Amino acid sequence: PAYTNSFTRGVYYPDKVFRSSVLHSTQDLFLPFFSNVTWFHAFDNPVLPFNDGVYFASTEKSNIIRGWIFGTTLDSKTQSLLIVNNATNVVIKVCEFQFCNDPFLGVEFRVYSSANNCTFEYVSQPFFKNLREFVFKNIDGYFKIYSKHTPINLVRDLPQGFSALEPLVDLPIGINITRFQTLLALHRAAYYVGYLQPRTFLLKYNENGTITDAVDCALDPLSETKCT
Amino acid sequence: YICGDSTECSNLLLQYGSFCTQLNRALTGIAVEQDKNTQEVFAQVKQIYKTPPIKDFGGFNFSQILPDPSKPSKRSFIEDLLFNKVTLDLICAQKFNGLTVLPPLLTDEMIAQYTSALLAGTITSGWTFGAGAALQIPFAMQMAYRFNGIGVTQNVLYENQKLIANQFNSAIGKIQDSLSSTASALGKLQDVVNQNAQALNTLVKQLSSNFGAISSVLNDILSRLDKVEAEVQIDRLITGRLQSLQTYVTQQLIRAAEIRASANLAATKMSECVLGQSKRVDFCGKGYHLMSFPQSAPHGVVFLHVTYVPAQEKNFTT
Amino acid sequence: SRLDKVEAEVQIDRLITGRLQSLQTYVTQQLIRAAEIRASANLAATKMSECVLGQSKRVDFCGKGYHLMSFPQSAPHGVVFLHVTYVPAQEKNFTT
Amino acid sequence: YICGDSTECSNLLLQYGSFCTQLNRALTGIAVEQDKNTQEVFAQVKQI
Amino acid sequence: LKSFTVEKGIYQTSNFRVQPTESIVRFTNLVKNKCVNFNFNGLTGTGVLTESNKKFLPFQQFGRDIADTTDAVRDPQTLEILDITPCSFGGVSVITPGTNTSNQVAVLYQDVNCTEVPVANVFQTRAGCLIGAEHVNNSYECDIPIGAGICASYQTSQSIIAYTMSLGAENSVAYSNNSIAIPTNFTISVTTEILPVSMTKTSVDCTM
Amino acid sequence: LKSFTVEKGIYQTSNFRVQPTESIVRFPNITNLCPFGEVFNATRFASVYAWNRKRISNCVADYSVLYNSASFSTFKCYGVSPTKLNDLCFTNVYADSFVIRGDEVRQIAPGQTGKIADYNYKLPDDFTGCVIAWNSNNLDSKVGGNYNYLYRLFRKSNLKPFERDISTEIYQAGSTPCNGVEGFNCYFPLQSY
Ligand SMILES: *[C@@H]1O[C@H](CO)[C@@H](O[C@@H]2O[C@H](CO)[C@@H](O)[C@H](O)[C@H]2NC(C)=O)[C@H](O)[C@H]1NC(C)=O
Ligand SMILES: *[C@@H]1O[C@H](CO)[C@@H](O[C@@H]2O[C@H](CO)[C@@H](O)[C@H](O)[C@H]2NC(C)=O)[C@H](O)[C@H]1NC(C)=O
Ligand SMILES: *[C@@H]1O[C@H](CO)[C@@H](O)[C@H](O)[C@H]1NC(C)=O
Ligand SMILES: *[C@@H]1O[C@H](CO)[C@@H](O)[C@H](O)[C@H]1NC(C)=O
Repeated sequence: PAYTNSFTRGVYYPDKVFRSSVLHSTQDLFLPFFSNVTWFHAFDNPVLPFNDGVYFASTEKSNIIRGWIFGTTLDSKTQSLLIVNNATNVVIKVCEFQFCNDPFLGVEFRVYSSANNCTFEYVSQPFFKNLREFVFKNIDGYFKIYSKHTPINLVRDLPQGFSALEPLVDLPIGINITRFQTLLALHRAAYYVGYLQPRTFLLKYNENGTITDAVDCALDPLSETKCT
Repeated sequence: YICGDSTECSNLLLQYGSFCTQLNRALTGIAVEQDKNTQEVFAQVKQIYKTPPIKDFGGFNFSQILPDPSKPSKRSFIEDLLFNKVTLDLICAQKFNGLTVLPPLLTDEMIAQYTSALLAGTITSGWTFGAGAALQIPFAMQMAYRFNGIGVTQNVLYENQKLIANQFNSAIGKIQDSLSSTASALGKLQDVVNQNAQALNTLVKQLSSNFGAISSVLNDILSRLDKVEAEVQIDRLITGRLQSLQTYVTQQLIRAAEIRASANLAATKMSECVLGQSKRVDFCGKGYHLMSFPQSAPHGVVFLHVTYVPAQEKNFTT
Repeated sequence: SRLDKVEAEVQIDRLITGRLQSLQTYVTQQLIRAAEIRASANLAATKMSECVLGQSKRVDFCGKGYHLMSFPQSAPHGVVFLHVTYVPAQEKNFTT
Repeated sequence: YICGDSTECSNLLLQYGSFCTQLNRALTGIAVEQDKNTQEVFAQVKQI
Repeated sequence: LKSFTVEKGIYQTSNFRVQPTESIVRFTNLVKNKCVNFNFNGLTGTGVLTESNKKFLPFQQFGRDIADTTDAVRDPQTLEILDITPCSFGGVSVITPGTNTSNQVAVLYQDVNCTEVPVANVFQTRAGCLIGAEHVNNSYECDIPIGAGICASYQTSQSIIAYTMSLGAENSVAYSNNSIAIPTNFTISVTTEILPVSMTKTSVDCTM
Repeated sequence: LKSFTVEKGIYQTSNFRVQPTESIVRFPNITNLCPFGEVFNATRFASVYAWNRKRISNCVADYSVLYNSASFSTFKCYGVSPTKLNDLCFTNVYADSFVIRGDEVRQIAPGQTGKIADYNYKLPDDFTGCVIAWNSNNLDSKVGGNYNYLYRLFRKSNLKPFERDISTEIYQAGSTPCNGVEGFNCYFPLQSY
């Protein structure tokens, strides 16, 4: 593991309300700029806290990340959420899965020992050398998945840049989730985790309806002046 | 603005008396004063004097300040620089919320005509035309007597005449490009506009507040609630919006007071300096005052002061 | 006459708030009007001292034309000046 | 001056929102102006 | 004015309304380019609904303005974007000379186009629309100011006339390089000027 | 001025009182008495859809006289304090009486919604007056089922406040038209408690 510094990345569109050339100030769950966070290699995909939200970035060669697991215990005792791929489509299920301590995917579907209390089961449209970034945020209700990918997919720390993910996916599960587990492919990669915190941010909008600049309010009192 | 159409909100607002009338009255008073200010500042001549035929003033070039005879618009050269320097979307949002902007009484072309008459009269007749009927007199004589007004014997002027001319046409040049280099000078005009915006862009977004209610839009309250909770939840919106309107009106009253005081100073300066010769020190800038020339500007006035400064001192025993 | 004590309080609160707000409004406009009158009276004092006690070369501050003398008169809440001034007329042309 | 700790009071304040700006603005509009007055009365001579 | 007699001047009455006279319900068929009442997924609004030129994202439904308002809306059945404009425009003022003098009046509508009638002689001007008056092309001094260089009065058979402001009488100066003008006679002129000094003191006992 | 030391001058103080010194009561010369005693003890109270109305005038309306043997579990007042009842005069006195189910009692008020308030008996929001409600199972109920009391269950539109409607037309619940006779999805609006 190592330390990742957020070079003005982790931006996303805040709400579904159209704007154009508006310079507007908001407050929401963001990733503070230049923040030092943990970065993992792959070999470990452990269970990590999910108190607020995750900006999850994956660098790999191709489809190494099998998917994601969410829950509070990751066992049949409590309800768990599984996001996986069948090589053509993404499948999202909320069930009291009996998740083993090593839910590996050998490429044996040993993610879950048993399937009961299938409260949700859904299939969607079809989806180093690949840097895919996702934003997962959860309320006791609907769940938001934002997606992006970059062609600057190198192996070392991410280069300085600026783009905004979109609220591509919103799906209700209603269940309580506090922990997450990465699902890799046991082939016979690396990933960035970014915690989301309550922060105020200023957003700059161009001639057309998009976001192309932002200012972190709490970085330094100079930023406070820019806010005022 | 308080009710946003719909009848129930106006029905409630009727019970709050007639606060809704006197704020209209105060804004009316402000606008009438705004008209009276300019009309009193610029209309101190009762005769529209034409630009004089031919141009020969002993070597004084006036082509910059006098209006262009060829341009259908009567803005002079320096006036063009100024009218291009100062500028003037939520503009449509102001009309969308009943914030009506009213046109000023005089047309800025009429201001051009007034100031053009002032310039022509002053350079053709000295200070006499302020007294009554205008009486013509040659320009060199006027300059001589204006020197004699501050104690320099008039003969001086003639024996240096050509030299003096060379300075004036130079000095105005130094002013000209000056305005086109930095506009920080026009800031005292610009602020007068800028503050206005900061008021309205507040007053409009002041609608986003709640004052404790459950939704900041009246129609949402009406759609979500019955006929007995509507009053108890809308009274707080009514109170808050009435509060905001009162705050805006009071700010306008104070700023109008300050602008009125400055307008009185402008009128006094125009009457004492352009239209005559004044012994009051530093009332026309540094040095002993000789003469003045006025120019229009967006909701404001520009004065050019022409003064006399000695230099190259020598010692003597007295 | 109609309601009990706690109801009386929860009713009279609104009336006292509203009436006090009205009185606040009235006092504010009185203050502003007083300031404007004060400026006008200050100008009157300067003018009376300059144009009655003495003679001034300032132009158009005392009426059109060259100024000779002045007379004061009183009036309800105000003062009125008669300016006696001098105006030339019947101009003629000459060569200089 | 309004809340003084008790973050609940500040959250309640934010529904009124804008007001706290103009207060802090208005005084500053006065506060700077004062110094200017002093200068106009004493800084007319440009030498020592 | 809360009075039965009115002095010479101009007074404000109210802002103009322009009724919608139509209600549209969107889950009513789609209607465009008419000042109507409309509803979108429970949201109520009123105005003219015209085309749009924005680029709403697939999850976007409402594009909001600063004053709690939305200017661009997506239809709930055909999912195309449209722009909205309310049109309740125009303050109304009444120009009248003294009531003791006559009873005809003139009506001024502010910033509204004459082409947009909403009303039941007609003159389009920089201030808006002016009705009741007859326009002339001469010049006199001001009697009642309308705006933007237009001022009106009552004149003779008798009606109300609007005209351009008169700056003043024309004149010209016989300037040259050797001519002078000298007075020969003089007059003593006596003029009046008036200044207020005070107002009426008042006292209020708040408690009672 | 809130100090022990005050400089020389003049000051404004509180207002002059002028005491009242006397209390006087003027009153009409009415000496009658209200029929409330028989009104409340009345043997028959009508059904909710046929609520009974009475106008009272020219009498004295003491309310303590009820409490000799009064039994009112449910009491409510709007726009007036019961305490001041004996200290006021009332131009119009209208008394309405009926019998309902206890569970529907909460429906009778200004602004409440429900079957009775929307179909039988409606009250204005600016109403002032009183509501007196007591259980009467000991007298208004009998073995074998007491059905003398009826109510309106179906109606085309909600009634106005203070509206008495006793229409008995067969309500058309379904889309099939009413042919002036009982039919499918066409029901008599009256039902028996
Ligand atoms: C009088 O005023 C004008 C304004 O400058 C001058 O004449 C022209 O000035 C511009 C720029 O200063 C030059 O480009 C032109 O070549 C000038 N033309 C002429 C004929 O001079 C000049 O100061 C004065 N012109 C005259 C005839 O005196
Ligand atoms: C200067 O102005 C006066 C103003 O009228 C004129 O004087 C008149 O002259 C004749 C005889 O000279 C008198 O009969 C008139 O009574 C004078 N008029 C007045 C009002 O007094 C005349 O224009 C000039 N003064 C003189 C003496 O000629
Ligand atoms: C006049 O004499 C003083 C005394 O030495 C000297 O300082 C000064 O320079 C002289 N004046 C000028 C203008 O030089
Ligand atoms: C009402 O009914 C009971 C029983 O008949 C009776 O005792 C009582 O006196 C009656 N109420 C009054 C005020 O008479």
